[PDB]
Formats: sequence, structure tokens, C-alpha cells
Amino acid sequence: NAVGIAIDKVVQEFGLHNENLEQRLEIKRIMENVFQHKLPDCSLRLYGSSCSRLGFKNSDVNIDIQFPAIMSQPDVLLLVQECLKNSDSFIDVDADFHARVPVVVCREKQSGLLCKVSAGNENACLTTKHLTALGKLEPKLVPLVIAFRYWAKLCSIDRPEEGGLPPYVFALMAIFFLQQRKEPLLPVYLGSWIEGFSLSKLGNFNLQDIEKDVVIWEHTRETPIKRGQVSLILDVKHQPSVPVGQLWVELLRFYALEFNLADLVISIRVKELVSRELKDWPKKRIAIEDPYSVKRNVARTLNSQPVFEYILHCLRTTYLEPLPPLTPKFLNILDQVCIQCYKDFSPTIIEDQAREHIRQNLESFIRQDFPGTKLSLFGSSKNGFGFKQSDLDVCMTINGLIEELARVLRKHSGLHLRSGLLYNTLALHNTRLLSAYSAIDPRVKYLCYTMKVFTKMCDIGDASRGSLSSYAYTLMVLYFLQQRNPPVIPVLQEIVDGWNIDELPTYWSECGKNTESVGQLWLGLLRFYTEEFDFKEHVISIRRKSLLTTFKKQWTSIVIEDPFDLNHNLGAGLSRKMTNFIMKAFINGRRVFGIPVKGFKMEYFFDPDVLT
Repeated sequence: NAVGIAIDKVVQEFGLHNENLEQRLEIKRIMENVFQHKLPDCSLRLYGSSCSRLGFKNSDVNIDIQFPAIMSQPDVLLLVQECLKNSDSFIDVDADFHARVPVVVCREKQSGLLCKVSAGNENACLTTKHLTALGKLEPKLVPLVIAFRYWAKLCSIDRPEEGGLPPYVFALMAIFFLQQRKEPLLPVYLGSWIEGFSLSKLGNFNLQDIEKDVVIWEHTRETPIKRGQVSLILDVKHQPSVPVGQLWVELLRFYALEFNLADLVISIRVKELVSRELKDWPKKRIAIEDPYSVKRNVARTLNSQPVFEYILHCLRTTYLEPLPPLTPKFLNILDQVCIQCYKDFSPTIIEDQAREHIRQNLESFIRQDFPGTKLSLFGSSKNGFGFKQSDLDVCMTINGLIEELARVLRKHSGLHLRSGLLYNTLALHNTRLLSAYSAIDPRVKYLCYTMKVFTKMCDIGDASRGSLSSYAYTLMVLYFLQQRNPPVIPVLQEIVDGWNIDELPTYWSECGKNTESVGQLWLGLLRFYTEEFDFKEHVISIRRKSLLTTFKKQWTSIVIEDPFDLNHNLGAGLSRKMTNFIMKAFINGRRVFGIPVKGFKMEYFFDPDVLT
């Protein structure tokens, strides 16, 4: 009772009392009239630590929105974002949709509390009911959670951004502790009592919802399958009224000396200990399971090791500068150098006929063993952007329709000594797209050749290195050419495999608008990609001229997109180290090409040592 009184004082100091309960309800009341004008059919379901009243007094307001099946979740939050920004009652509106749960962050003007406006998060909403139901039935639970959470805040363990445990995980720890007690105060919703139960198929069972102080679970629209119900409270009429202080102290003991937090899983659904082997999870760090969410893993939130030992430690104790202005003559020098980069590296007719001869030889040789084959070159060779000593990409195809193919090539003596250099349809299609984009204007080919030489001199463009491929840069340069304020060329898609020049001026209204020199565009590309364009909130894509944020495709982690290959991401294997090197190279290019110098071209501007 001595310690049991101490926690109650903690509850008074940092608990959420009634006056805060209604004050937060008026938050929902004011939200109601904001979303009503544009989304009359939508409704709000209050959730989080507010209804469960397990959080602190100054806890954030967690509010969820429910919409019919016709509307899509991204469409609702986009509309909700507009409804909150144009409201004078709210400030500091932010759109952090790239988190695990897309929510809209805003601060109440009167109270100053942070409101987390989630959408379509039924898992969290139903979780609050379970937490809320237990709190009322178990008056000793609320003091335990508030005191338990308060101690973590002192140690800096409750911060999600820092890597600390999210606040909702702390509620599960307190609930599970009471269940594990040999004199349980709470019942288990899942157990061996159920007919045909077994730990092997524990994942099939799921708690649908709670109604009338009774949990409902289903095993695998109403269907005729095994179903049952379990009460939320053990029906004991003469259990000792032990002080709440003992539970708080015993909680520290169980998780510090008795319960193994490194090789066991916490689950409030069953009494038997669940090991990491059953769920096939690491034993490196703590693992916790949410009742309604049977796939919830706390390892995702807690990846760092020192923090994991820190959790066990604290519990034991309680027991781009501006650049100079450009000059006309230096702009002319930039134009000259770009044109020179086009004219030196462009394959000649003898090289194209040599490629055609190579294609014919390969076609015949493969026809010897695989008659009816049809080969077609692709890549830099025929995309309208030539390049010497470049890889020759070819697409195998058989009319009328890797290990075996390789064995055949070993037979031919020449494999290419002379030159020294399956069903890839999308590659051919984007090759034609790139050729069409190149034929529109000589500046496009000039800047693309300049980009190719720039990436070749900076030791980037290699797939094995993990950096972006040359095709990605070819798309990116077109993205810059299309994104600048004066359009130079349009997106050809707006004007197969589940994926969708003379007369262009007639249809395109802004044809010929840009009159800037080629060197000016080359420097503008660097400026745009180093100072203006943000890679963390936009996606490089030439499918349409409108913006494309990363949240829609959920590519939360440079991002470039294929014109026809939407779901495929070229920067999937892009490691942050390579991104740092890429941006360093681009900054160096801006430095060299943005500082005019009088008196002295290829050997100087594109110097590998200086640029790296």
C-alpha cells in the first residue's frame, strides 16, 4: 500500500484527468464542422491514449477518419490536408505521409496540442477499445501504465523518432505482466481450452472485435467457421485485494531477472511462452506482439542494440553557397565544349555497320542451334544517344513463341575479339521513346552526351557499384529538360506487358518557347538538381508533366521511374554511400562549371582528379 499510494500521486501529477477528456472532445467537435463541407459522408473515430487515458496529460490527440469503400485512403488524406490548411483554428500544418502510418500533423491554436489525423487505421482504433475496456474493469491497470510510461520518459525511451519504443508498446508490457502472474488478474483470450487448439497454428486465430465486455475471436461477411468468446475479466469473487504498488515493483523484477527478453515473445493472447522460432524472428532484440495485429513486430521500431540494453538497464535501476554570375564568353565556351562532347564521342557509320554485322553474326550462330531466332539491338546504340566503347544490348526472341544459351556461345571461337566491345520488349519501347525525344532538338542530344561524359569521368554509372545506370541519367536529363519554367520538349505520353516529330509543333502550344543556350541549360541542370529539386519529396518521372511525390508510390527510400515501367524502381539498390558520392560529384561539377575564369578545355573542365 505504501508504494501503491506513490503511483497514485504520479497519476495525479502526469495522468489525463476528466477536464482533459472533454477538452479533447471539443477538438473532435471543431474537426466535425471542418470536414463536413467537403466530406459530409465521412466520420471520425477517436482513438489512442485519449480514450484509453493511458497516456500523459499533454499527450497528442490521435484521431482517425473512416470513409466508405468507394473512396481511397490517399484521396481522403489529400482532401483532409486541404481542409486543415485553410482553417484559422490550426497552425503548423505538415504532411508527413512517408511514415509507417500516413497522418496529418497539426497543432491546435487554442490548446496547443498536436493532433495526429490518421485515416483508415482500423487496427489502431480497435486496439484502443481493448486498452480502454481493460482500464475501466481493472482500476489498478491505469496507475501501472502511467507510472511505467513516466519512468521511460525520464530515461528517454518513449521517443519513436529517436529509436525508442513507441508509446503503445508500453501498455502491452503492463498487461502481459499481470497475465503471467501465477495468480492471474486477467484471462487469456486464446488457450488450449479451445477445441483443436495448438501452438502450431496460433497465427490463424484473430480477435475480430470486443462487444458487451466480451472479446470475440475467429479462426480460419459471416462464414461458418469455428468461433468463440472469452470474457475480459477473470470471474473471481474472493481474490485478495493486493496493493497496486506490489504489481509495479514485481513488474520490474519479472522483466529484469525472471522473464528472458532476448529469446522470448510477449503475447497477451496465450499463457504459454512463445519463442522466436515459432514466429521466425531474430533473437537479437526485444519482440512484442499486438493482440489485434498478429503481424506487429517491435523489432522494426527497435533496430539499435545499445538502446535494447538501455531498456533493460533503466528497468533494473528502478527495481550550397552562392556562385559568381555567368558571363557571355564563358557561356559561349560552355556551348563549344558541349558541342565538342557530342561530336567526339558519336559513333560513326563504320561503327554502326560493324554493330549491324555483329548482330547478323550472332543471329546466324544462334539460328544454327535455335532456328527461327530473332535478335534486336537496344540500349545506347539505338536510343538516339550514341556512345563509343559502349555495351551492346540485344534482346533475344524466338519466332512462333540462359544456361543453355551460354553453352552455345562457347563453341564460336571469336567470343568480341574483332570489335573489342530474353524478350526485353520494354527496353526496345523505351529505346524508341528516347530516340523520339532526341530527334526533337539538337540541344537534347548535346546535353545527353554531356551527361554521359560527365558520369563517365566521375566514375559513376556502373550497376555493380550500386550507382544509377546510364538509362536512369538519360531519363533524368529529360526530366530537367521538361521541368524548367520554359519548356524545351513535351512529354510524349500525354500528347504491352500490362503497361501503356514533324507535326509536334502543331499540337504543342509551347513549341520553341525556350531560347537559352546549351551551356546555360547544362549549368541550369546542375543548379536545379543541387539547389532546387528535392529528392526526398519528389520522383523523377517523364510520364506526365505534373509533380509526383514519393508518398503515392510509397518509395520512401535518388528515386527515378521508368516511363512505362511504373512499379519498377531503378534506384532500388541505391545505397546512401553512393548517393553521397553522386551528390558530391554533382556539387563539384557545379563548382567547376559555375565559376567563370578568364584565360586557359576538355582536359580542364572534365578532370577526374578535380571532379573527385
